[PDB]
Amino acid sequence: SELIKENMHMKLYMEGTVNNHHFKCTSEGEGKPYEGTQTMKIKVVEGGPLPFAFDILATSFSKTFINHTQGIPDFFKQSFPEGFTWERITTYEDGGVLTATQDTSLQNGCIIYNVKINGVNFPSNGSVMQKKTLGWEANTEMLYPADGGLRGHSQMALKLVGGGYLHCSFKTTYRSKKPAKNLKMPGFHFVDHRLERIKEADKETYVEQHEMAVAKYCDLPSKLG
Amino acid sequence: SELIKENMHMKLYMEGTVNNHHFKCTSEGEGKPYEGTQTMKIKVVEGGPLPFAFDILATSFSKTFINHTQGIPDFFKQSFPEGFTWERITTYEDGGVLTATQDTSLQNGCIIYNVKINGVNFPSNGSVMQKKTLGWEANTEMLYPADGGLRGHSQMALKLVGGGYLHCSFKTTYRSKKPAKNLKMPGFHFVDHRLERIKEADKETYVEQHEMAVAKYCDLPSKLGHR
Amino acid sequence: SSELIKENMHMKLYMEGTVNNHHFKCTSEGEGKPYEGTQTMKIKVVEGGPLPFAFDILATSFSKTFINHTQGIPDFFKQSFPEGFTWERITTYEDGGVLTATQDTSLQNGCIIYNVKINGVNFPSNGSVMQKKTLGWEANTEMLYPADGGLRGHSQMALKLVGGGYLHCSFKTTYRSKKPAKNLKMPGFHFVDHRLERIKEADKETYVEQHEMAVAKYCDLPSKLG
Amino acid sequence: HHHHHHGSSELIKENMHMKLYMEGTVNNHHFKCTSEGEGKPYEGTQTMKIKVVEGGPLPFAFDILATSFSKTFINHTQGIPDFFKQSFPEGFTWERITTYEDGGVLTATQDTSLQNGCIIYNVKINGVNFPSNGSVMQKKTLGWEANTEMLYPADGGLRGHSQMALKLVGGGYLHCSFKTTYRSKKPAKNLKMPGFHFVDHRLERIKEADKETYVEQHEMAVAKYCDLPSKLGHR
Repeated sequence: SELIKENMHMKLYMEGTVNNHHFKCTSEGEGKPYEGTQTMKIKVVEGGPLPFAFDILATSFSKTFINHTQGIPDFFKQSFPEGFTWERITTYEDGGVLTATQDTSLQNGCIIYNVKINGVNFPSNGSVMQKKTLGWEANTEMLYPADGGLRGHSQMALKLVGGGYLHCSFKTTYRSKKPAKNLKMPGFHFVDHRLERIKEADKETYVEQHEMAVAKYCDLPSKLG
Repeated sequence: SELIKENMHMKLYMEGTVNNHHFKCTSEGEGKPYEGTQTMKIKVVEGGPLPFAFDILATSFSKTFINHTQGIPDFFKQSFPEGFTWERITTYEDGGVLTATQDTSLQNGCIIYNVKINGVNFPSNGSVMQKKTLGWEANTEMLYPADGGLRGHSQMALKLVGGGYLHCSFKTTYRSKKPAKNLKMPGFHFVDHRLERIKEADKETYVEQHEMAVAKYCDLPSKLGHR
Repeated sequence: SSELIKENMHMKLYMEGTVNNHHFKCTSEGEGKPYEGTQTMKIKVVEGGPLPFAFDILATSFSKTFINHTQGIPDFFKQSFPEGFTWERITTYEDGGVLTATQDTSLQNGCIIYNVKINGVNFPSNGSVMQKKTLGWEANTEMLYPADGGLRGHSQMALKLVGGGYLHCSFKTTYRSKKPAKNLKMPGFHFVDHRLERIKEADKETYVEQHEMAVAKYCDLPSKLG
Repeated sequence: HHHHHHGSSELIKENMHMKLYMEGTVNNHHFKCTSEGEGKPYEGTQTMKIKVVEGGPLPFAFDILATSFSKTFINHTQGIPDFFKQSFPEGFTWERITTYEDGGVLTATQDTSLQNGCIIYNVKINGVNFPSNGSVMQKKTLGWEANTEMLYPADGGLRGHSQMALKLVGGGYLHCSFKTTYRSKKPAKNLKMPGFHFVDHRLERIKEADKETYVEQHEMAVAKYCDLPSKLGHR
């Protein structure tokens, strides 16, 4: 994947609505695609300060930055120069849902993200609308081919002020802009993620996030096969 | 609201994405707000023809047109001149999800809708993407106050070619732009809907829809004297 | 059309189950008017009482023969006798609890007989159900059509809470006849309006009387199409 | 510091046997199963030999019952407290609902006890709405992939969240997820609760006979924290 260098920059545009609060964000980032690490610096540029926890947006800000181990084919790095899209719905156990659609392209050496967010039904006294959340635990995504692309299933735990967790889960479809004939698809595998907030300011209108992500098989040996 | 006359027109703009496919629609319509009937004439103006059944968009194109029976307060008509919003997620039994957020306003005597659609994960070879659908049956929405607005719960049956159905359900929150103290909130009630397609052309890039909607209580007697 | 189902019928029920990991058994006796769609059941918790959860979560598990089928809608349940029928259902509450139930309905010496198994899980420890903050169900409208070799129902119900709020639940049911499909006239798409009410209680909900009225009908609104 | 290996759960030996009784219904098909097994509780490995003793042959894929047949056999690494092994002699329960993407649901409740040195399981199954033409009722499934369960305290016990992939005849997968609550019969004051952590599982069918009325299953299960470093110093 020669177009994806050891170090890459990214730029992002996001617009969305959560319940009926409209906003726009931009971000600039850098990372090491083959090491599976990256940092994004994010600005809320319209609609700030947001009345909901920024944590619900965190997964919507970068699939080229996954260290693919154990010979697992890399759906995302193979997709350049054409790029790829993703689409996702996250459901929170207390009723809120966050839907996101995303385009990833490569333009003059910079990876470009365009994201649309539609979140609905977040409960008025829930931790998200009360801004009583404290970031995500690590998680393991489970992936396999489906629907002409790559399906992901994830489950994440959101830390709460006062202790304990709010659960969510999401279903993602990643779609390449290359035709299947020109891709080596992975089989069933996992991606371990640790998505962290490293800095913030001004009531979450400035946020820095770091992610480490590694594609791998399960640690445990198989009796069969 | 006296601002809502016995006959009203509406205009709509919509933009969205379904499974990576971007599109825009506009529409014009007319209806009888107190009688609960309306017709909208819809154009796909960008991104057409759509690669999915237009039926999944039908509920996203009008809450001021509900006949409120039995004295049930009308959350929507009371909200003018300020207007109201709605937000919704529809989940289909085969994996698709259709999220929508909407703004309703009143401008120069015309009701104005602005809608954003985000649909994801519709199965690639399923009924929606293969255009095997034939419109909706009637349904009964269940409503009550929640979350600082009015909560709706709906379950609908989409007719399929060959005679079956595809199930979906949705959860809606309707929010007024008037403060709660200036509204008479309804209690628990139902709205019966019949949302029908009455014309189409050009691979569903022109569609006409009619809806009738009537708010009511359950008319079965109650041993406990409840509505 | 269904000679075995008389204007007045009696019922007897046995139920065993677990909610979270609390085991219990119930019995009940009832009577109703199958063609008028009304019935009353008098229910006893006979093992495992008092229950640590609101009895409201069990209400829908205690009677499909008692629905007034209007407008010519075929009656899947009354037609199923003498062989009888079964139902299976999962109810999901918005705060995480789930209540699964499977039921057998038979007719024995002129009495309708119910055998029910309940498995409820993950009800939140400090939630409305375990803290007994519930006040019975609102009315509701079930939506039905054939599927999976039987009759599919979809329901959504609102549980009243102390203080005036609601807890939502929904459920999916499959009703299955013990008659072969060839010997049944299947209904098409239709609704059943229900009003399920508690009329008496004693002894920390270890004695409960419930009444239900149920009516099968089409939507009242006219169609432009068809 | 305890003086002896495994001093924090002495009734659980390095080798243990188990016996199980199960009864249930799927759609409205009633059945009963029994099983006997053995495993190495601290190593996280075990094998169960299962018989369908009433209601066989089953008209649905046995794969949907696989997770209902053993929490004492998890290798807890990295010092993670072992909720299950700590719970003896009193034992523990679990309760779970599994939702399949094509509409079927499999609910299960379970009691675990220790009787004369043998671990005893009593399980109740209630499965509903499995679609008539789905892979489960058509018996077109081919066992589970590995998975990673996510766990943390909640509801006075230990919450688990799981997502699994069921291999299908012809290729591809059917998705399910489940939510579990594990509950100790010891009071909270006598337990050292773990924090947030993961359990990797690989649940495999190693033998079957007579239209799935005899099945042998092996499982390996290992509790761990996420491997990856944390910029914030978290586990």
